[PDB]
Formats: sequence, structure tokens, C-alpha cells
Amino acid sequence: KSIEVLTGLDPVKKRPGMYTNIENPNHLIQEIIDNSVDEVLAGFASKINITLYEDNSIEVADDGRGMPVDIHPEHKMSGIELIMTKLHSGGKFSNGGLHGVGVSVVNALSTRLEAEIKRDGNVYHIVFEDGFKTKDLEIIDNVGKKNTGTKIRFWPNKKYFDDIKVNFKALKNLLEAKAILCKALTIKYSNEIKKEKLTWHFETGLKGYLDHKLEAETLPAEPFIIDNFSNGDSYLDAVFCWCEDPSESIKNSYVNLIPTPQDGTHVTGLKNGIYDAIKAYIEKNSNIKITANDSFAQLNYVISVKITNPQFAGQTKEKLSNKDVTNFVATAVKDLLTIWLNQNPDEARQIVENISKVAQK
Ligand SMILES: CCc1[nH]c2nc(Sc3cnc4ncc(=O)[nH]c4c3)nc(N3CC[C@@H](N)C3)c2c1Cl
Repeated sequence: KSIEVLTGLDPVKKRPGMYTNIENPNHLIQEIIDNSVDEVLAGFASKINITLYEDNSIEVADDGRGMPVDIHPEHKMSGIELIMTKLHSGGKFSNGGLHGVGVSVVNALSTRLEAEIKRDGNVYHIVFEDGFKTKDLEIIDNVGKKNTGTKIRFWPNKKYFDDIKVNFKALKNLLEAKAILCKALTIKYSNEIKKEKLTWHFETGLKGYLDHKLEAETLPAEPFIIDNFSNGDSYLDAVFCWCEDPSESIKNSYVNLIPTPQDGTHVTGLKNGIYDAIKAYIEKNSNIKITANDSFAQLNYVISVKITNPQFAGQTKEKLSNKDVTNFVATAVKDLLTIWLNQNPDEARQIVENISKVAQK
């Protein structure tokens, strides 16, 4: 916030590959979904509904507060126009990417985008084409004051994509993943092309996931769960176990339900917390020169943090960089795993034995 930057959308149109995966429009759909997810994580939304239309357009609707419509005093336009028609960025000191850029990317790369916002008992409607407003924000209907949300329908522009056909299977996989990580959320999908509908809602969250993907034998036999740990405003969900069969390896990480394939400060936090717990257990109870690499080598895990202002790093913005996250995760992991290892000496001893054998080479 020391530096705040607003540009037009030309940079996106000129290098779409820097802002999205141009193979198909799935990453655009992910960007709109992540913006609805932010309402869910803020506590104001419970429902995200996705529709794939026969004309290859995509609609995403939520029951959040409704995107802001107030006129920004400086830019003299509604909040929704501002969010949709400008690239917003800032930071501490001067230094695109697939995350942390914003929904204007979707707007830039679409021939048409419509938004309907229900807020304050009004239904607002606005239209854009190729990243510019083409129909003024207007109130088109009224609704109950508590009937709120945002619905965005968009038509990806074939100029920028290898295929404008949505990859159904990849989308369904992404949505399942998000629902597993957020029990407050119910996701619905309607594919009008295939004539199918799915609904996901995981009351039990990550419980049983690793068992399903692996089994194969794991230590602990029941993968260890960290369930909704919080320090106030940051939250951690995780499941992990060791496995000697390397045929299936699950090592997935997320921030605000966004997959982070380049890992980051949460994954380092996990690795450190695990090692701290293992080192302390060995010392408390007893040899070798075990490292954090050794205790992480056969680890399968899912780690999901929810934090307020995620920062992304690397050219592709797929790595979480928030520095305070590492310690938040490491301490929680060390403490909770320590309790578990103390209550589970037979399995704890085998885990320690297997790690010590990894270290042995
Ligand atoms: C359909 C996708 C969707 N749903 C939304 N709901 C909302 S609801 C909402 C309402 N009031 C807010 N006030 C402040 C704020 O920071 N975020 C807000 C978010 N906002 C969206 N925006 C605004 C900022 C950016 N993250 C996108 C979206 C978006 Cl995009």
C-alpha cells in the first residue's frame, strides 16, 4: 500500500499468457471463483454456483455481500466498474502472474462480461465488452435486503485462447478440491453442454482424503489432521502421514483455497514444524544427524491456510510469500503433532525409525 498502481488492460491483452493459462478458459473461471471464495472466507457467503452454457460462456454466482457499487470519489465510477476495467496492484517497494492480479483479467480477455449484483435490496446490472463498460450500471429489479450476491457471466475471446471450450474434467477436479478444504461452502455445477449437475459439500472436510488417495499403509494409520487451527485471523487446515510406497505421492498446498504449485511459506512452515516435533520427540525420549529434509522425504500432505491479504511470488505468482505464515504454521504443527506423538508411542516410534533410516543415506 506504500505504492498503489492502476492501469488499463492493454498489458493483459498483449501478453494473455502472463495473466492466464491460454490452453482454455479454465484459469479465467478459477479467477472468478477465487473472488467468490474470498467472500466465503470473509464469512459472508456459503454458496458458489457455476454454469457452463452451450454458447461456451461461463457464469459464476455467489451469495456474498454483492460487489460494491458506490462511486469512487477519485475515479468517478462505481466500485464494480473500477474493479473490472483496471489492473490494480501495489506493494512496499517497486520490484503479471496467475494469482493476485484480479478479475479485470477475465474482463480483458472476454468479448462480453455481464455482472448482476444484489445489494441493499437492489439488483444492479452492468455490461462490458473487451474490458470496457458498454452498458451503464443500472437498477433493474428489487429484492429483499438480505437477498445478496454477485453473478458474473463471461464469454472468453477466442483471439487469446488455444481452445475456448472449457475442460470439464479439470474444472470438476478444481471444484472438488475447493469444497474439501472449506466445510462452510457448497458448490454447484451445471454443465448445459453435457446435461450434468454436481453438488459438493464436505461436512467432514479433509477426513478420509489421504486414505482414499493412498492406502497403501501409512504412518499414522489414520492420517494426522490439523482441524481449523487459528491464531485469531489466520487459519490452518492440514492432513499428513508418511508412506514408504512412493507410487502415489500427494503434496498439495493452498492459500485461500487457491492451489500453490510453487509452494511457499506455508509449505516451509509445515516442513519446519514437522522437523521440530520429530527432533524434540527423539531428544525427549533417547543418535543420527536427522535433517528437516529427512523428516519431510516420505511425507504426504495437504496444507491449506486462510489469511487476509495473500501475497504471491515468482514470475507466475504460484508461490505464497507472506513471511509471517511460516512461523504461524511451524508452531501449530510442532505443538499439535507433539501432543499426538506423546499419546501414540507405538506409531511414534515407527515414524522416528523410518525417518532415521532416510537420514542413514
Ligand atoms: C462472482 C465473483 C465475485 N463475487 C464477489 N463478491 C464480492 S462481495 C464484497 C462486498 N464488499 C466488499 N467490501 C470490501 C472488500 O474489500 N471486498 C468486498 C467484497 N466482491 C467481489 N469483488 C470485490 C473485490 C474483488 N475481490 C472482487 C466479488 C467477485 Cl469478483
